[PDB]
Amino acid sequence: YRQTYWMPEYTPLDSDILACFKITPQPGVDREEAAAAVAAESSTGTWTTVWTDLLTDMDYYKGRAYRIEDVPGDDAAFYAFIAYPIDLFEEGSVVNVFTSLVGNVFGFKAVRGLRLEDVRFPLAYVKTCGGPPHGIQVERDKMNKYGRPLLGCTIKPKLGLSAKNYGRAVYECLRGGLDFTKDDENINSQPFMRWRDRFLFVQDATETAEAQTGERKGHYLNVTAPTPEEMYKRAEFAKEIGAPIIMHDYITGGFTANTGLAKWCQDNGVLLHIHRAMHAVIDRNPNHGIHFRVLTKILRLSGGDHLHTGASTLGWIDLLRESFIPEDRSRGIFFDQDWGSMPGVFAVASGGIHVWHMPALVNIFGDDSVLQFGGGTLGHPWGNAAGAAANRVALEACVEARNQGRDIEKEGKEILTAAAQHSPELKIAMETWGRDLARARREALSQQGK
Amino acid sequence: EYRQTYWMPEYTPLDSDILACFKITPQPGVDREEAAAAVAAESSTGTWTTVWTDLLTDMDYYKGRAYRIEDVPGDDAAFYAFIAYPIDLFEEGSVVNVFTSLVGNVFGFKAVRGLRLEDVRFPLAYVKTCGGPPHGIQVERDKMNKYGRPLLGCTIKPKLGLSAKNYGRAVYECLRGGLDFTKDDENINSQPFMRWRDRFLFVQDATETAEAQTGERKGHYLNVTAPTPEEMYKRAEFAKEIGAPIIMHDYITGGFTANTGLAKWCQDNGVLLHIHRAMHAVIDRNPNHGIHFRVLTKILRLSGGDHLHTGRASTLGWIDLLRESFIPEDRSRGIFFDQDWGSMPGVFAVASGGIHVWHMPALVNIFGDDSVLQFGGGTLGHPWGNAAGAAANRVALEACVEARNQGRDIEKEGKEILTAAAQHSPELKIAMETWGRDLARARREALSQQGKA
Amino acid sequence: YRQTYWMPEYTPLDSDILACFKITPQPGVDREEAAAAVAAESSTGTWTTVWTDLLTDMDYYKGRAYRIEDVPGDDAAFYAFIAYPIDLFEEGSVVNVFTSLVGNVFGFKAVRGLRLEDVRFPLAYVKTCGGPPHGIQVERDKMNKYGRPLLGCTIKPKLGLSAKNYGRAVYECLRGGLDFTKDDENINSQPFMRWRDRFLFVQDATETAEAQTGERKGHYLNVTAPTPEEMYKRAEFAKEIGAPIIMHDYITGGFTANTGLAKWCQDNGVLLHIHRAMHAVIDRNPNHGIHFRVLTKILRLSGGDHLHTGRASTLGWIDLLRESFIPEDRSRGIFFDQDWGSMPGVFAVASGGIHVWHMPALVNIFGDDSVLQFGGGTLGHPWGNAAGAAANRVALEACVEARNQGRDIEKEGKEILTAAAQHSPELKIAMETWKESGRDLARARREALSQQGKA
Amino acid sequence: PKLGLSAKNYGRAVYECLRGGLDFTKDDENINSQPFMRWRDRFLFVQDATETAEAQTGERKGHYLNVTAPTPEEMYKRAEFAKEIGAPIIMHDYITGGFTANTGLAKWCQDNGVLLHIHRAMHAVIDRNPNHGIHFRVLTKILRLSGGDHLHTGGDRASTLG
Amino acid sequence: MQDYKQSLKYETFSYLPPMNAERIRAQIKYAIAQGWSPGIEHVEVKNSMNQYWYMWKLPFFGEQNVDNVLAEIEACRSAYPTHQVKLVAYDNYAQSLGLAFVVYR
Repeated sequence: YRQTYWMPEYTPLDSDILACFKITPQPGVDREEAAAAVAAESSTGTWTTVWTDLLTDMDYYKGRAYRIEDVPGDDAAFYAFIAYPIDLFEEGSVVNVFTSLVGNVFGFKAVRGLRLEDVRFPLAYVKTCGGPPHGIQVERDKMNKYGRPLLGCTIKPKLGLSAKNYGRAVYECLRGGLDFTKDDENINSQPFMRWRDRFLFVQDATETAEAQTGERKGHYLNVTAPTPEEMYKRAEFAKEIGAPIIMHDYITGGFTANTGLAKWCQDNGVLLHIHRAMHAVIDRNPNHGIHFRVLTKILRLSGGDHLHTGASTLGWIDLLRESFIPEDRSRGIFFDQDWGSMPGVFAVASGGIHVWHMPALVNIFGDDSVLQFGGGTLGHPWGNAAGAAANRVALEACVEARNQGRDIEKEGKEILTAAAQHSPELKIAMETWGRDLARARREALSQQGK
Repeated sequence: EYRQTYWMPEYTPLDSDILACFKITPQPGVDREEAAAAVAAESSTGTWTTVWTDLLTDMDYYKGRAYRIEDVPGDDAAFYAFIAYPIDLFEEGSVVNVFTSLVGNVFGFKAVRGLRLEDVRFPLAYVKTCGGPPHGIQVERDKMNKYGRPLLGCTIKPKLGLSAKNYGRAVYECLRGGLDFTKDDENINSQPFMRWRDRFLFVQDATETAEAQTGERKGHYLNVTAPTPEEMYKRAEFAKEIGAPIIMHDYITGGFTANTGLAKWCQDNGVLLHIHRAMHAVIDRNPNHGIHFRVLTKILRLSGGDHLHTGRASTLGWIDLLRESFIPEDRSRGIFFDQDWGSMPGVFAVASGGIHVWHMPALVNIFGDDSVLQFGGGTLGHPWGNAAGAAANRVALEACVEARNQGRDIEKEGKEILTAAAQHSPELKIAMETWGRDLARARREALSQQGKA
Repeated sequence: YRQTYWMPEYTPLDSDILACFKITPQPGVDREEAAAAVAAESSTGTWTTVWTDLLTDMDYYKGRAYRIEDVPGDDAAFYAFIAYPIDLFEEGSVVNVFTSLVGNVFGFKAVRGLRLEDVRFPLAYVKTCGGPPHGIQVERDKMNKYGRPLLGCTIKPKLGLSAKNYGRAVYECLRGGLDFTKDDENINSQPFMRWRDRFLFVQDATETAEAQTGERKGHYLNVTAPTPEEMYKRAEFAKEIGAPIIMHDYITGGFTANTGLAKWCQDNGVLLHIHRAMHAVIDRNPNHGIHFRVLTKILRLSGGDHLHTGRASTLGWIDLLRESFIPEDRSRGIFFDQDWGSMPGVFAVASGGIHVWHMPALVNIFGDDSVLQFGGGTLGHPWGNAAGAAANRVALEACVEARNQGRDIEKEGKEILTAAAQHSPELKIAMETWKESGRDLARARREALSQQGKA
Repeated sequence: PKLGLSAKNYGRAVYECLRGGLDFTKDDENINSQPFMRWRDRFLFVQDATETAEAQTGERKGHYLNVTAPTPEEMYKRAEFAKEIGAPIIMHDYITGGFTANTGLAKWCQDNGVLLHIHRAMHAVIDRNPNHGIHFRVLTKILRLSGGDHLHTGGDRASTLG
Repeated sequence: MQDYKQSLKYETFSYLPPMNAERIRAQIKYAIAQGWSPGIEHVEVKNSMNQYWYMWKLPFFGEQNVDNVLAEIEACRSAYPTHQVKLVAYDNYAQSLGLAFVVYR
């Protein structure tokens, strides 16, 4: 392997895809044979040479291991940096780039563990992908929502609710002050709630709550389906009935399906909320799998307008949202990632948060985020509308504080208690439970280029 | 806390229930009943909380519930939770929804160190809702006119850099040599150096030319894996438009939605569907955290394919899962539930990956007739060309099958059989120098005379 | 026939389709051999075993008689119980199941009479069929109607009425208090009232009465048609114009058409009212033909949202139509457990010469999840269709308010109706005009299986 | 600016213009579907601007939405969406888009009641040198036959009036 | 339990008590400090869901005097006392509004 595939003097081209693999080799392997093996197994599949290879330019069509680094800690693991000429891949196909990097090497017997940490998508390849159907800024304009994170509520129980009872919980949430409610990942078209009936009553709920609040309202109607035809049919019905946003399970429904849904959403002006169902099967083992920041770049190319994003955390949020993200090893960002004009994707926070988390969530995620309260909304003692108002008051007072200059996370309890003197719903609720870097680069480049 | 609602050791599963077996490695503080219960809740009704909306529903029917706990032989850190799910929790005919429901949330549960889905029991009433293989083994054999032996394939290398016409030339040489199939690699889609439509024209040209010169049906797994469903289907239609018998898909990297749709399209159009399991090792290698390949095997059979790559004990476990009509429980092979497929057809097991003439006796002895044997370098690497390597492998496969049919022990007698055939075959001789169903049939007989008894 | 098709030790598998045939044998044939013949004639129909049979697995691919019982109070007839493996049939095709069971054997000369009494559709086969497009609970939610049986009128005369006059009767009925009016089963598209004109004026009537009452109205527009293309064209026009409900004659139009129409109704959100015209040709003779409870099951699988249900047997097939699980009960002609699972249930429809004086017995026999369709009992009111509709609607509610209060509404019938007329002049005039647990079992079993599973 | 305005900020300028008293606003000949303002977003917010200014003035309003596009599929897709949302007039660069696209677009526009504003982008590459090229009055006749409801026409006065 | 009281809303800060002159001021100070250009808009109450409000004057580009904005807000509220009045802060890098909110409902 090392003869052909370890190329330490190779400086990558701006058009190459680059991959950073954290290799954990067996005790008797030299780091360069392992790095050259991973370059070869993720590009040409072999070490040998048969007569058909000599019909081709073997020097151009191969991945190159071009640098090896230590891992702070695990002295039994090293980072292997690999370059792939842009021509190994079909344009506009996260499916083909993804297949090529991870479709084969991860069974390699010669390593104890393989972990794909990051992938440098060159700007020449980004420009071939459809990207977000709309992206953060177009979505704020469509929904007419500026100055705060958006608020959402995943409806529960995921199971056993009729369409109409389901619509009831949606209506009571949206009228309370939440921007969005959300179908669960597992809600597709089950016997207790067929999709067509759910879509109708949810849309009823959405228009009734919108007319009673004068704020635009959304609900992520989940179109994840058994086949592309069913997926598209469901997306078409949401458009026919006026629904402004739909949802897809991009990993379990799949990249081919999702890339297609994203492009249909842009063709049809339908916002697209993305769920990362099953990411943890893949991204949780720090020694074997694919890191969620790779999964995050895949989705932005493929297409999403929202994405659930759970140090590392704030790295992949930048990757999801900003125009340029500089290399930052302290955040596991191993390469500069340039996105150009490809719009960024709303970062979605979820999982067991309530009013007490509000000051931190506004602090950490910033304005261009969606904050999704499951039980934090429904579990309010006075019902869904009261808990939506509580969450909306808390969010808005944490934002007014931040704007006023205060350390919202330290003055958290104080900010909240003061605004609860104007909102019973909030007070009872308390009792129950990157950009500047990207723009600095644009200005600098506008003045003198390189 | 989950234990009270989701731990039901008194529950006996209905025959219509989906069952799962998780290998749970709990954190040091958590005891087994509570881990099993959390897993069951986080993969069905994803909470311990009772909010008012739950009281609108029958919380007792609409939940997964853990019903049995077991030790893991030789691992005290881990244990098995067996969990039952009412058939009503899932969209019918949608492995996308059963997959999402089972594995789309629970794997991030912080109170567990490692979670691994070992097996899933699909009830007959849910199997009958899924399309299954577009043809399956026996129908494909009829269409292709091949009986009494494993099928033979070769994957074209290099995977990168070949023009459409150069590629078809390696295909032609292989096929005319006696191989039944050739194969696009998983990464072969539509890259700048070989656009997909050009590849399809020249491969099909090679397929027709080799079929004319041999008198045996030929095919080449044309890869329709694509960025979008629209591109996938367009590529599939063109392969039918030109007369190709078989196409190919990367069901995991393209996705379960696209693949179910492709299988449906294939069955509606008479095109065989060869399935590649790319990415699977990301998921099924680590024995403490992920999804075992035998689960990935069952989802493919239900989603639809006519061939699946299958790669000791577990390996032939999931082969039986892939091909046979009924597979009884067997923990010696990692089969944790009886799996009844009914009349849903079996899928060819495909063996590939660094194999040559010398592996033939073991391959025939292990996979049997209803398998495809894929040779990478083992055909391209022959020193007289592709045609001769194809012939060498074809002769060595046939000699093993004739030897097996005759009562010989083809593994114990591997060298002798191949040598005795080497004498009538210069291609094989120099190539030698360079390098279960009984059970399902028994149960069907018994259930025919006695029924339920 | 006997040695291969009589299997008294076979126990049916849960995947099996089961049939119960009442056989009246010819004088000189034994019961064993006649059961085995009915099983063979309704599955393999072999009169001579030939070489192609030996190419197949003959033990699997055959119906089999597995039990025989006496017919209580009839020594000349007996019950033959037959199992068919699920593989004998095309999935999701009542057409294929029907044809297989009843397409050949009723002409068996060696029997004096043959009557198919019941069919056990196993869950694993139920899951392959589309079922009702909506079902009782979805429909109630779509129409925003709860706590009382629904009320309909069938427009008469069936013949001679222009599209506009026909809409006039519809308008007068709907505005007085009925939820539904109905096309007769013969009303398709005849010269005196072309269907497109009928649909337009009925929809106009529907909308006008709906605006004047504030309750959702509907009218079962009959799309029974010469051809599937005409059937689907008529259904599409009802959706185009806003109509919530359509009607099909599923027997006379036929199962292939009906199954496709139910699929289309679910895909388009149109409710589907099913008329059982022709059934008495098939199901009236107790010795020869197909019992209506089979035809009930076929319709639930094929698809419908209402079904006309027209004593002990009657209450039995209503359960089969509406409930999620129905236990065996020979006293109500139910010969096998029938599990429907999550497949929704269907509104039962009562029609045929009923007026206000039947209302207590109707609310009491049928309960809430039913439609009470008044033919002449609404139109015949000496004050018109609106007053007749209001009278029926007052009588319906007062019987519901009585029953919710605990009263024996059927015994105290003439009293509840009389206290009601003291506020509705329309109900009073109508009273001088004309003279004179299935749910709980299903719930008990779902809860039982929910806590214990197999027990 | 022809560059860098989002769809919504673009619509704001259109709205403020239209309500002022102008009958039409206009995409620039270079405005097609650039990354800072995708065409669908632009059409929606322009049409919103158009209707809002029309309702506030009681005078019919238009905005030449520019359907110039890389292929005739894209051109026709964008034209239909303009009719679909109610826009009364669109716009095409007949010379740089080309006479085949334009004659086809003119025919579509007559079949669909949509007015067609024509931009003579690039004419001066062709019609400026008085000793080599094609005089603009030729391009003027071509456009009329090809089809347009408006054409940009301005020189030495005599020829211009001509 | 207390019963939630439904009423119309107007997006950011409208679930908070109205703003005097001091709390408005801190919002204009935030915006100017973020590099955003403040602007003022107004529209009849029944049209507040319109995407395009009437613009008061032009955006205050490069403007760094909070009191200059505050006064123009007052000046707009005087010109249209029945109209709603909104404060927006144009962000030129993102082509978005860094902030918007109604000051008089």
